[PDB]
Amino acid sequence: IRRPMNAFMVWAKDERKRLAQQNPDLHNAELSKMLGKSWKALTLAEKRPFVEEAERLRVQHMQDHPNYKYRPRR
DNA sequence: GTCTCTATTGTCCTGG
DNA sequence: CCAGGACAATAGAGAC
Repeated sequence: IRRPMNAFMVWAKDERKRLAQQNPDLHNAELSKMLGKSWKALTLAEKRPFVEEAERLRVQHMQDHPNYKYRPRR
């Protein structure tokens, strides 16, 4: 079972694809640095619809898998 | 040609 | 309790 996407991941999910099109040149690491930078520049109001999407997902996740404990490793 | 790393934020879990 | 990890998506770039 894979963890549900947080706000960033949801926004990033598309934006990276976006950034990769406008910049096929740039490596992915760099894409990650840029997404990071412009997330922080995104206002909370701006981020809202994404938080809201990340929640629909978290809820939906809850339905699909009731017995899910997040289990990391070491 | 086939693995591993990369770098980000947010959210959860777990060793002192 | 709390500071430091895990792992969510992602696909091309280096290593061998």
